[PDB]
Amino acid sequence: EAPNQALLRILKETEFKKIKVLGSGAFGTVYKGLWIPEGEKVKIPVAIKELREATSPKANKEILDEAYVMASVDNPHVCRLLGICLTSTVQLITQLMPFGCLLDYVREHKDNIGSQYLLNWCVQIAKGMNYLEDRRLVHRDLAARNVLVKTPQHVKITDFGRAKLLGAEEVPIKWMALESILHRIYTHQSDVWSYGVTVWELMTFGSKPYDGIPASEISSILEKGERLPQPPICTIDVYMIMVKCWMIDADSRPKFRELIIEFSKMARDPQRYLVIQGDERMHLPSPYRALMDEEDMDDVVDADEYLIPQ
Ligand SMILES: CN1CCN(c2ccc(Nc3ncc4nc(Nc5ccccc5)n(C5CCCCC5)c4n3)cc2)CC1
Ligand SMILES: [Cl-]
Repeated sequence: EAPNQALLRILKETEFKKIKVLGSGAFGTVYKGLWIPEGEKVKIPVAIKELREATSPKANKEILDEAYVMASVDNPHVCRLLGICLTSTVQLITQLMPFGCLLDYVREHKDNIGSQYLLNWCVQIAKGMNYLEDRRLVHRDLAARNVLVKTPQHVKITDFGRAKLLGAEEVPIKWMALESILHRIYTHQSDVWSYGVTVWELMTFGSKPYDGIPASEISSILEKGERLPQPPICTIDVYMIMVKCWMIDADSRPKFRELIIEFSKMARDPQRYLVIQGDERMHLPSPYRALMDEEDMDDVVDADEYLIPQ
């Protein structure tokens, strides 16, 4: 196979300061932070994710593996790893996304969320997924929760902890495809099914899937031929696309490139495909933004605009 020549970058702790805790879960906590490269004189807003001071080795293999994947991908619609800090315990530095995860975002802003936005995200997510397919990577955990908003217009995929190379030996039941659920079989197409759910989450503005239903339950339910309900705002076409994602035969499921194309068409005439009350009225925020508490963000540069050789 091809050699991975991605460069892994190591950063001194002195380089960045962690302002706040974005979230804490399990043994891992993520902080909003500012990173300054050594001679660069640029300030970068970053998220630092560190697994616990507890340094259990099993965990470490896990965090490092995720970083390896993140280091290895370049796309507008996929999150990438800025570098790593080895002090005390490994931490991952990646560009901060100000608006947080999409799933939270839909729930919070649902009244103000446009049809055009929903389709665009749908298109954007597909583009990111397609890139991974190009890189032969199976995310193996795509969810609305795992999509981050740089801006309302722009979103990218993340959480590559579960990611594996295709055909490699090497738990979100609801997202998971049936083949994966029954047989622990994962393929991009398995990935595609997950995308369909993600679309469903967005379409319903963050509604839970198979809500009130136990996970053990799900395999049979799927077995029956049951599937998620058409969302109220979903036109028959848009829904129909979703259903294809949930097909028993994976080869039957639509390819990611195909998905990008179909949604893209809809985005031209968003109103036709999604019906929302007051669609015209809604508008959404943009970035200065200075979310971090700094007087001096003259030099702030986004990670997207911050580049290094190779
Ligand atoms: C209503 N609240 C909800 C929480 N909130 C918020 C959360 C995240 C962000 N942005 C942001 N950016 C990059 C991230 N990279 C990882 N995670 C991450 C994963 C792998 C490597 C490095 C970072 N995260 C995690 C995703 C899980 C939840 C905590 C933030 C990230 N989060 C901005 C605001 C403030 C508003
Ligand atoms: Cl689940």
